[PDB]
Parts: sequence; C-alpha cells; structure tokens
Amino acid sequence: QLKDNLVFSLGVESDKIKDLSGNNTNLEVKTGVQIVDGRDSKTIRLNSNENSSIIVQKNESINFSYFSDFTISFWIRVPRLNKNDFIDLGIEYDLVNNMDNQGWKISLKDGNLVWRMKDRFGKIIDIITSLTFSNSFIDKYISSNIWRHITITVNQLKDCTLYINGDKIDSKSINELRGIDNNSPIIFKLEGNRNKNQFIRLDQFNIYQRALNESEVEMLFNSYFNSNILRDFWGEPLEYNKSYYMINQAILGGPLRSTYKSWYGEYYPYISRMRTFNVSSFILIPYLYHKGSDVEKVKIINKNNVDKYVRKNDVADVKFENYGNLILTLPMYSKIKERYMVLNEGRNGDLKLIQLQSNDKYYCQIRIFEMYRNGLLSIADSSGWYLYSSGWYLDNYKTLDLKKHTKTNWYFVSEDEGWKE
Repeated sequence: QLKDNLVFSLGVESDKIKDLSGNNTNLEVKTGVQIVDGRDSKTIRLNSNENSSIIVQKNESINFSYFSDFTISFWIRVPRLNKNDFIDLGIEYDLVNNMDNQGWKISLKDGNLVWRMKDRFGKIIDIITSLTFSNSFIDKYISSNIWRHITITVNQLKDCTLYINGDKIDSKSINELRGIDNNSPIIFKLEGNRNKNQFIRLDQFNIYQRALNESEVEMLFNSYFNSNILRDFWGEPLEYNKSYYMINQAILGGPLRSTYKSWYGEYYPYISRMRTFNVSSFILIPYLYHKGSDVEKVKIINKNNVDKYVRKNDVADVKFENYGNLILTLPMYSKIKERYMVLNEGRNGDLKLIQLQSNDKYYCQIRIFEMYRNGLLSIADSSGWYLYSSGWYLDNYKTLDLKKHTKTNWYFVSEDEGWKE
C-alpha cells in the first residue's frame, strides 16, 4: 500500500514510456531516448546526446514545497567504471535535474551517486556516496553495471536519508534548509559528462508524497523480487538456452575451464586462478568474459521449461557449449566414487537451481541429487579448484561460515555493453 502515496512512476508499458502511477503526468520523451531490455521487461536508456532526454512538467501532486515530505526511488544501471570515465574524474554530472536557482538533483561523480538539495538562500545539503570498487563492487558500488535500487527520503525540517538495495547508506540533517520548490521541470538527461560513451538505464523512477521510514524502504525494495525467477549477475531474469559465463562467488575473476584427465575417461571442469585487470594502478577489476581464452561457456537447459525464465527449484542441466553435448554431472559411482564433477554426455543424477537466501540475491545455489553423493555444488578448497558435490554443505547449510556460503553461490554472466574488458 506504498501505492497510496505514489504520485509519479516513470517506466515502460506496451512499448511506450509513461507515468505508470495512474496520474497521467505529462512527459516529453525526446527521440534520442531508447527502450531496451531491462531487469523486468523493458527499461529506459539515456545516451550522451542532446536528443536523449525526458522533461516532466511538475504539477500540484509532484511538489517539493517546504511543507511536503517526499521519497524518490529508482532502479539504475550505470556502466562499470572504465578508462573513458576518467575524463570526468572529480566532475559531478547530472542524471536527473530539478535545480534552477534552488531545488534538487541526482548526479554521478567518480563512480558514486550524488543527491543534492539547495534552498532559496543558497543553503546546500548533499549526500555523496563514498563506495570503493574493492570493498563494495558486488553488493553496492554504483559504476558496476549491476542493477541498483536507490531510495532517497526527505523529511523536511528533519533529515534526508539515502538507501541502496533497501539498506540505509547515509543521512543528513536538513533542519537548516528552507524551501527547494521551483517552477522548473524535472529533466532526465546526462548533462556535464565529457565521456560521451556514457549511457544509463533507468526504471521505476518513483516519487511518493511521504518520507518512507527505514522499514518501508526495505519493504519497497523487497516488492521488486516477489516472483520465483532466479537472476543473472547483473540482476536481470536468469534464462534458459542463453550463453553464460559461470562464476563462483569466492573467485569472481576465476574462469571456468575444463581438463581431460587421460587416466580416467573424464573431462573435469575447474575454476582457474583469479584474473584481473587494472583500470588505474589503485583499482583491480575481475575479468568476467576472458576473451581470447579457453573459458567454458554454458547454457542452462530444461526440456520441461514453461517459458524462457529459470525459476527457483527448476530441474535443469548445465550444458558446456564448447563441447556441444556434454553436461555437468557426476561420474558413475562404480568407476569413480568421489564427489568431483565431470563433463559427460550421460546424465547421472539431477541438478536443481535453488535460492536458499532471499529472492533479491543475484546468485543461486545448485543442488546435486544423486544416489550416493547428494550435495551443494561447490569448489574443492592454488592453481585452480575442481567442482564437487558437498554433502556437508548441504546438510549444514544453515550454519555455514561466510567462506563456505561464498563457495556455494554461483553467478551466470552474459556480455553487456556496460561492462567492457
């Protein structure tokens, strides 16, 4: 029932950009704006050209007057920090702007997000997130090419609070601030960036006529993961029959490879040592695609699929595309009794893709069902790490330490324009 206070919601419906709130707010979408594939059907894409903007005239409901609390929320996907972005080092640039002499704006700066309010006396309050790639890449860093949910709550006279993925990040006292209302439109547009390769994907940009509390923001975030679909690394629905790189959470830059062990009759998949590149001397980025290497591409296959989407608890095979006809399985127990996985034409047991955490996680776990070697797919403990079915992790899942939890989480990654290497 957060819908009760929703006065504006920018998204795509039936091939068109609209206000989805029902309020029928008047938008001007210029011809440079695109509609692309998103985290939940289609999303807006803004490019670095003059025709790529959306202008929204404000009305009474969309009001930032001194006597009105409000919340702004949105899904954003910002390309992973790259060398082209360094031309904008230390320079804030606009994404969403309702600033004339006074007002508010949402900006990007040094891979981070800026919220700024300025009142009619020139009083300024901003939140500048201070995330670093090394420490926050996976869960919160903005310039990651991963879908992030942003919430900003404004209780005028009290505080301004910023959230990523339903978690409070920062807050400021705004008791000193007076009015930020103005008569200018809200402009959705990249403005001020010298890196003209920059582009942003933006979805469910919502304005609410109340300041949501911390519990309400968590609930809002959770409401975007109400289905049983699994997710890819970027936060988009996981699909069948789609080429992926498969990655273990414990070694993000470790490429999935395979090796024929002549002794046995078997090909063994393994995670190789972490590969990284430098964007600067101070920032190491993991390779995900490993172009110009023997990295194993995979597809998730299920002849009983109902649509293209992978759902929690589906039984499915992981097919190794390099080989054409081999799947991830265990070897015949009589031959090899150990829990190491091999690549075999012969299906030996069942794989189930599951989510033992919450629906919002962009990884999954993989449950092996086999007569003698039931377990969760993990990496064994180096040069590389073999895949194996862990009975111990399965039976003790709820109590596992962080490292073991990490080794049982799997990501699927597809190439995207917003992640270049």
